[PDB]
Amino acid sequence: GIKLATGANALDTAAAIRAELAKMEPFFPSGLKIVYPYDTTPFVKISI
Amino acid sequence: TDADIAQVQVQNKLQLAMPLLPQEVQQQGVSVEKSSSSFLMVVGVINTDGTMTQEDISDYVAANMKDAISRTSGVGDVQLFGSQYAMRIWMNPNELNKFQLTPVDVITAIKAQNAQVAAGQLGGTPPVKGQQLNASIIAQTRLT
Amino acid sequence: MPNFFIDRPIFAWVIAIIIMLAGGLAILKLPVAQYPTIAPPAVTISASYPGADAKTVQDTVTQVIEQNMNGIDNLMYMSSNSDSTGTVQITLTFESGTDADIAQVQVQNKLQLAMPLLPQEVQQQGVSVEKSSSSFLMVVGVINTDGTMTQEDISDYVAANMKDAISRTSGVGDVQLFGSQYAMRIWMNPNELNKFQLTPVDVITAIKAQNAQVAAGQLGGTPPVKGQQLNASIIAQTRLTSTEEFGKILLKVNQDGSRVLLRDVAKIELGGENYDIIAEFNGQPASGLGIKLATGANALDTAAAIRAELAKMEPFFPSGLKIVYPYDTTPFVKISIHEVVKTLVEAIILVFLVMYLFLQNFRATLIPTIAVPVVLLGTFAVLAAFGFSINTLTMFGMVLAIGLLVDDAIVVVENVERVMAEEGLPPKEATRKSMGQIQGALVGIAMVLSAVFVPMAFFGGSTGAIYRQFSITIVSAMALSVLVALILTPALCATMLKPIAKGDHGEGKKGFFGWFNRMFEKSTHHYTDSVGGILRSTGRYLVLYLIIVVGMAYLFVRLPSSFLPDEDQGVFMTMVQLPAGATQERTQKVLNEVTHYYLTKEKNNVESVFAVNGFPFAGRGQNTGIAFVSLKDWADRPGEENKVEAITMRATRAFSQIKDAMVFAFNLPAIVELGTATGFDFELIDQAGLGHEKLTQARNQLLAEAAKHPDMLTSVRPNGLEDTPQFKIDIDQEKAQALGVSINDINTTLGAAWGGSYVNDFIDRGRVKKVYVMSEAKYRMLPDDIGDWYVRAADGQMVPFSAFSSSRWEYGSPRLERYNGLPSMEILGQAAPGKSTGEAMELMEQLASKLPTGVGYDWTGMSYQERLSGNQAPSLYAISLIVVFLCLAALYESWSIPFSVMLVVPLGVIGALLAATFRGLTNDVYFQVGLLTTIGLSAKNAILIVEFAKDLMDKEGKGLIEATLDAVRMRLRPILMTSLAFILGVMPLVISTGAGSGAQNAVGTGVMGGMVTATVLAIFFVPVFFVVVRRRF
Amino acid sequence: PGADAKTVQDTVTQVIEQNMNGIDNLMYMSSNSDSTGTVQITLTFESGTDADIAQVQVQNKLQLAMPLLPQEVQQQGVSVEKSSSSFLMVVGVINT
Amino acid sequence: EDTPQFKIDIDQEKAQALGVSINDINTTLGAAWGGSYVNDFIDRGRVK
Amino acid sequence: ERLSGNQAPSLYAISLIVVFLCLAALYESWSIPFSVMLVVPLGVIGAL
Amino acid sequence: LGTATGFDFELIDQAGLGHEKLTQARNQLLAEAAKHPDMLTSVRPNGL
Amino acid sequence: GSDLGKKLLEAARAGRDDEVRILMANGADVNAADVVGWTPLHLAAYWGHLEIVEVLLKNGADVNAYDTLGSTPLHLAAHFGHLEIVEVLLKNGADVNAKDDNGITPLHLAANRGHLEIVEVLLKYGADVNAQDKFGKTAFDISINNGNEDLAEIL
Ligand SMILES: CO[C@H]1/C=C/O[C@@]2(C)Oc3c(C)c(O)c4c(O)c(c(C=O)c(O)c4c3C2=O)NC(=O)/C(C)=C\C=C\[C@H](C)[C@H](O)[C@@H](C)[C@@H](O)[C@@H](C)[C@H](OC(C)=O)[C@@H]1C
Ligand SMILES: CCCCCCCCCCCCCCCCCCCC(=O)O[C@H](COC(=O)CCCCCCCCCCCCCC)COP(=O)(O)OCCN
Ligand SMILES: CCCCCCCCCCCCO[C@@H]1O[C@H](CO)[C@@H](O[C@H]2O[C@H](CO)[C@@H](O)[C@H](O)[C@H]2O)[C@H](O)[C@H]1O
Ligand SMILES: CCCCCCCCCCCCO[C@@H]1O[C@H](CO)[C@@H](O[C@H]2O[C@H](CO)[C@@H](O)[C@H](O)[C@H]2O)[C@H](O)[C@H]1O
Ligand SMILES: CCCCCCCCCC[N+](C)(C)[O-]
Ligand SMILES: CCCCCCCCCCCC
Ligand SMILES: CCCCCCCC
Ligand SMILES: CCCCCC
Repeated sequence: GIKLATGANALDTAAAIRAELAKMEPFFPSGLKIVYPYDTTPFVKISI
Repeated sequence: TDADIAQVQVQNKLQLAMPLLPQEVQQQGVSVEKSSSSFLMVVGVINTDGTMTQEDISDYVAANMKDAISRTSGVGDVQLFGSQYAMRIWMNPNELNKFQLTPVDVITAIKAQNAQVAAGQLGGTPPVKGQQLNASIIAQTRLT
Repeated sequence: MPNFFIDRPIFAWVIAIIIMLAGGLAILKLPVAQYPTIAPPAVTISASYPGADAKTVQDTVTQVIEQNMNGIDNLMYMSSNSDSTGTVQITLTFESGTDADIAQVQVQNKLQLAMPLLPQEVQQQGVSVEKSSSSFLMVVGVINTDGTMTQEDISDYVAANMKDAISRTSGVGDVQLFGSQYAMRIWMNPNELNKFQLTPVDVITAIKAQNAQVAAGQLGGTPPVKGQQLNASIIAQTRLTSTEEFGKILLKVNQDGSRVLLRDVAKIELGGENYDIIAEFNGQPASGLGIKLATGANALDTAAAIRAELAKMEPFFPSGLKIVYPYDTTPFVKISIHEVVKTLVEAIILVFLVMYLFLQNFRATLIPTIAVPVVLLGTFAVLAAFGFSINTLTMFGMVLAIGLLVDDAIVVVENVERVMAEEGLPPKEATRKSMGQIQGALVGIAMVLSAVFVPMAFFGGSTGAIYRQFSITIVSAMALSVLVALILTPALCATMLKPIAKGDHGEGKKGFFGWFNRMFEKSTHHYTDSVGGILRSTGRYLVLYLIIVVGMAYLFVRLPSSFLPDEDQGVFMTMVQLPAGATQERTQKVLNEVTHYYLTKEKNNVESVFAVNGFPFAGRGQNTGIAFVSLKDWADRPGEENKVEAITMRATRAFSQIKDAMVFAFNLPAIVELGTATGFDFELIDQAGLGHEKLTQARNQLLAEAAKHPDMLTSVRPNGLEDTPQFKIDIDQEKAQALGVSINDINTTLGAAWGGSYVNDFIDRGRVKKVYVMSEAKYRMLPDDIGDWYVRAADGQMVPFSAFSSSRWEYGSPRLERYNGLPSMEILGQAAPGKSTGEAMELMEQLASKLPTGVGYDWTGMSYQERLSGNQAPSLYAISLIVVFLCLAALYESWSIPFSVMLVVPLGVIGALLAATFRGLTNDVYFQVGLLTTIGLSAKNAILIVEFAKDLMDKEGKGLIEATLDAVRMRLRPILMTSLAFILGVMPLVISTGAGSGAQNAVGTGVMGGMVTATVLAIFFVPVFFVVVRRRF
Repeated sequence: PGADAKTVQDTVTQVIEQNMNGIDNLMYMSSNSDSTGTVQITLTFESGTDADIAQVQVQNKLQLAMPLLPQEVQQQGVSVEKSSSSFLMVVGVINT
Repeated sequence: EDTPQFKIDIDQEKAQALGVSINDINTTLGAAWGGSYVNDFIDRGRVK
Repeated sequence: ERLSGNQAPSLYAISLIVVFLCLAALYESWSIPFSVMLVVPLGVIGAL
Repeated sequence: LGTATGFDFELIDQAGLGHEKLTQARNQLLAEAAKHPDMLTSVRPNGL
Repeated sequence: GSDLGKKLLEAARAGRDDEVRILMANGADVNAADVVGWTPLHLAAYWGHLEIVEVLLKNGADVNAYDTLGSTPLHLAAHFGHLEIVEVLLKNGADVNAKDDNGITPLHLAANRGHLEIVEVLLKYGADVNAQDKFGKTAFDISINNGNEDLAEIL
């Protein structure tokens, strides 16, 4: 459950989080998968 | 209000109250954060093979993913929707009373036998004239 | 605007006076430094666990602190290392442009909350949070010559009588003591302890109880009994002050009546806190003071104040104490400023001689002698407003811009002198006509030049910070030069210039000047006859131009790349690495031979040798040591053979004979926080909890695979230490419980005697110092001495260590590295000759994909910044060309004509590359910025030719060849004058041999060679570019 | 607590004062050492200085002196606050 | 101004001979003559 | 108070120069500002 | 910012009455708020 | 020491088979030991370099070489589960009942680490199952303290 820092950009932080998750993915155990059940940033990206 | 300065002011006052707080609270870790009230996003982690249980996934997420995400700029707070593994010692009061032992003896033996000891060195400084051996001494280490 | 200031010369003078006053005020209040803040903000958390191994420090201190480094803004990466000397260094590097005070306070606050999670020994020692900077203003050495003080005695005197006064000196930001102040050392004896049934635990218990501050209270304190007349504070037990008081500490009283004191079981003396470092300066004991320059402080003023403060302490120094200066950046800064000021004054003198050779009147020669210093002074006022500092980068930025500053003054004055000689107009009316011909061109030139240097400031990282210094300095000087040429110069030309008759071209004069005018007018006609013939066969010169473009493209690849040229700063390093497991005494034998080499074979060049045994570099163990060689002045070391590069290669070759010791010498970089060019900083991360031994095998696999490609990778070496043999001692819990020996008592006896235990504080001569309990050297060297330690059991019996312990030899790391919270192995290397850095990194990534499962990788430091700097490079070059084209399209009112000007770029670069290739110089930042000032000045000359040729076709209705031949004839004299003074102005920089010549040669050669071709080629190629472009379109 | 003015100055005041070097826009620094155990080091900065940034810079320099201070002083806690010498007002409370 | 102060010298040899702990001497002197802060309590809903 | 008095002469010196230069630029002359600046002592005598 | 018609009230204990007394005052207020459905709707505590 | 002798210690520790082979041809000292008393065979048995152990034993290396603490290469091969090296060393005359300065046999080290295959080879070569260390602990006493059910059946 990621909480955005005070004054930080929502889209820039979400992009940085996804870039960090990408570095972990090649070293995941058998069957491990990242899903996104809650994300407020795709709405900002699409509506704009 | 500059959130960086607001956190520094709150932290400065907390440092004064920290020694007054119980030792159990201090060892747990007091945190000061400048995060928003709502969740920016929730990064779910599942196992499509079924190899790992809910507890196993929660441990992997905390031990290999949480710390790096918490250090990411713009991330005020990270809430682990589970728990990192911990060496659980599940006491039995029937077995403890059988051998005349208490939870206090268990804590004492765990503190004494699960310890990372600074043993020193062989031929350490200031050394003698004519010393040829220099090696670190390795005493008890944290149990794995 | 020029017409407004032609009629109003006093207004123009008032503007120039204000610019001079603002520039003069800025010169006095501008901070002077060697180099500005270039490296990104880095914060280093340093902690100490006395007597602990690398794994103990990592698993109890490093991991805990790393786990709590969360919620900190603008963090890029976090490297850390735990070594066998009980030391951890957690460096957090932040994004460039982050408030370093905020970054440090955010790291410090997170460490304060993580503090209750660290061991009691680490909390007692304390953890310090500092700003990572190897940029010392100077290193002040304190030596003993009469052999009365040891290295610990000197360090104590400095800490209590010098450090505080040096810290309070004007402009001193930080003082680092290279040594340890006194510490009450309790050298325990196990034979004496066992005799009276005592253990190191009893020693610690007695010192803690008998050496402590006790709160007692008050006599007649509130609430008092009504009628109290006396109120006094009560003092009960204070901290001990002398060794005699520590020796008199009562441990126990025998049954017969005799007392057991601390002096009976231990040797009490005032020693040092840390004995791991042996510092020597020319064979005699020494201590140091790492002084750093404060933010916004003057380096030349601070160094003078430090020496003045040291002179005040001179009559108070003990017998034999001497102050030496092994490292000082101040003489380098003093020369870096003086050589710039010398070149700026020489340029004015040369411009005076060039103006008087052609124009031949003292009234004209005074105009650039006024305009140039006004522009130069004004640049300092803009630098002060932009928060900049007087440093090597900003000082050489003005030297590179001197060609643009003198050109603006020459272009205006010459045009007025030409209009007066061709029409006979009075100085005021001729200035209005002359300014009308070049005012639009000067404004257009300012826009084109802005489009060349402004995008250079938008680079990122350390490279971007270096380019920013040159961009702002050159853009500010160029903008003020155009402002002065449009405001001050037209006023000076209309009021100071002498009238010239129509037709008077100076040919009617007598003497040398009369001959020079007749020779120059004949050469001017010969120039037009040559240009006319060149315009008949333009096709031949188009092919000849393509040969120049091909030659430029070839020489660009065949030029070695670099950031800053390595200069003879006067000092160099010498690394001494003995085999894994060598003692401190064995490292001193090698250091003495290294010191003997510099004081015998190189005694004519070497001034002093700072042999620091156990230096923090390479795990700061007993098997490492450095030799900081300080040389004599550059005047006392003439020739290439007496320079750092030659001395280093001779020393490395001589030290190869020293067997069982890896001794090699190397020069220090221009900027310590840059490392090397064409080199990489790789990190081998453990992303699956594989372990240390598994990560070592993976590193060896990658290292062997890198060796299989010598054509792309060279010098791929790990930046860490190999596993060493360690003494694993196992305490049997069964035997310890059977005998009645406490486990804590065993670990305390083993830890305090073999590693040293920090008990508490004491007061030595009004100074708070540490108290350490440790075994005497005689009883803690070999595994046999383990069994000589007896621990008292609950029944009172003394049980030796050999009864409850078994020991074996095993391998373990003396330095564990961790990158971004995960275990890592840092790997250094560089690209092979001919291959780019991007090619070497790409191969490293390909070889990393073949490593075992769980072994990851990442780029750190210079590699991390080179990844993001290379992405911005194509866009910044493209924006420069687009804006340059657009500025010319608006000036000329054409979409095709701007191409004639843009074709002069390779004309100035071909000479710069030829001058650097024939000399042996590299493509450094001075050469890259010097290339832009050559391109800019050649385009400045081409703009004035194309503008004159177009206006002759548009207004006078002349033909293409007719107007082109007239334009080159008019612009021949101002082009020949600027080049003659600029080439002679940068001539002393090329021939600079001594002090700070590494930067002067890069600035000088890259400009002199470039200007020679950008003058000889442009005068014949520019008319071709204009004719070919206008015929094509 | 319980330490006299001489011990308080030698073990606490001097240690913090020697680390307050090179702070931006520093005018002067006055410090008191009470016989009770109180230490009060006031650092006055030039007019126009960001008082918040000044507090941050002082707090960073205090971190270097914190390890050398006694454990009894660290148990009380060291505070770094922005200071003013005079009272805006005094609000008295009486019981009629 | 300089104020007079009461200096007490605890004899370590005499205290150890009688069996009196130095920690108990320092606690007895400090708690009685200066006042010792033992712990906290709740006075009408507020920790004191 | 000490700083106020030390900067005082430098304050009057730059103010006189700025006014003089402003008058020279506005009225395009050297005699005009110089004759106007001679009136400063006539005012300062009354202020004192 | 809110939910347009929602309000956030805070019942404070300013006399050391205790938790049991504060609960009784909250219940009294909640009963009186229910008696006015024409103005106050969904008035409930945000605690356990 | 020697220039080639110290190079052999680094080659046997890293596992450079080609460097060891060239050093054998040039006459590098096989009985060269470091500060702690470890010969190239000790380092090869500790780091698990099977081919290097065979090359060293072929060039007359002391199979029963003991360090400053009485530990032999068989102790290191059995303690770190290098089954192939344990058999190679035992074939070349390694003392199966070798006791270090603590009275610990290679069987005690293999039993503590739980190496069933190594314990079986050791017992086959005649390892004393009733061997006691300095504390009187046999390999069976170690197996029951660790909780190795499979190892307790063998012992
Ligand atoms: C260009 O860089 C050079 C000098 C910079 O100038 C200085 C002033 O700036 C330094 C910085 C920015 C470091 O990070 C250093 C470093 O990490 C070192 C050592 C020393 O030891 C150093 O000496 C420095 C060092 C400097 O003197 N390595 C270590 O601590 C560790 C834990 C292991 C080292 C292992 C070997 C022995 C080492 O890898 C060796 C093979 C070389 O690669 C280096 C000595 C480089 O020499 C060369 C000539 O290539 C330097 C990094
Ligand atoms: C804190 C420390 C600060 C240190 C610096 C102090 C600041 C300096 C203050 C400014 C000083 C300027 C002095 C200028 C004097 C010029 C000579 C004056 C002669 C004069 O009065 O003739 C005027 C015009 O002169 C003319 O017609 C010819 C004059 C030509 C223009 C001026 C050229 C000389 C200026 C050189 C300045 C160099 C300054 C160096 C710092 C009057 O004639 P009118 O206009 O009343 O006519 C009326 C009919 N129409
Ligand atoms: C006129 C137009 C052209 C302008 C070019 C000239 C200005 C360029 C230099 C910038 C000013 C240099 O900065 C100024 O120099 C003086 C020396 O003269 C320095 O003065 C310092 O230098 C030396 C260093 O050993 C000391 O002996 C001296 O005690 C110390 O104060 C100061 O650090 C600074 O006040
Ligand atoms: C290594 C030695 C190099 C020699 C010097 C080269 C310097 C480079 C600067 C360019 C000088 C060009 O010099 C100039 O060339 C042109 C050729 O187009 C000559 O022009 C002459 O030959 C050309 C070609 O046959 C005719 O079209 C033209 O009618 C005729 O006048 C000029 O008479 C000469 O002055
Ligand atoms: C030196 C301070 C700025 C001076 C400004 C004065 C400008 C007045 C110009 C008046 N005029 C255009 C008529 O000459
Ligand atoms: C009378 C026409 C004069 C032409 C003025 C052109 C000014 C050039 C500036 C180009 C930058 C946008
Ligand atoms: C009519 C144009 C006047 C320009 C004045 C410039 C002042 C800096
Ligand atoms: C386009 C500007 C480039 C500057 C030199 C790298």
